[PDB]
Amino acid sequence: GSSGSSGFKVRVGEPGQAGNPALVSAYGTGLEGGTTGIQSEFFINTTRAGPGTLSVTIEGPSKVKMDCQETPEGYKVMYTPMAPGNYLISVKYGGPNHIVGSPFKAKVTGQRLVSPGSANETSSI
Repeated sequence: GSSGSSGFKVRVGEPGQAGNPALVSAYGTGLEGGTTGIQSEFFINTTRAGPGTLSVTIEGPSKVKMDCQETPEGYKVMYTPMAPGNYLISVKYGGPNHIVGSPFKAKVTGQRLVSPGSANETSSI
């Protein structure tokens, strides 16, 4: 009996790492939809791109408390909407060039929440 051999000899013809905004990926449960009253979060794949700087902006008819934490995988973003409507999430990296998939157009449903408030402060003027 006998057999043959098979290997692979190739040289690195690439720089390896290079400012690539496209490589940047985003996924989670917040992008799935807009849940008024629930806190959603999504991970930002920045391992292939690099430790480079990043930016995250959210628009809409009703502002939202945006949060950002330092993670070993990239950057975590948590936002909880209070009012329904059309929201937009921009993701920039390296420069003004946006990443693949963006902008993100998520639709938020479920009438606003109910809570005792709407109190006007004194000396409004």
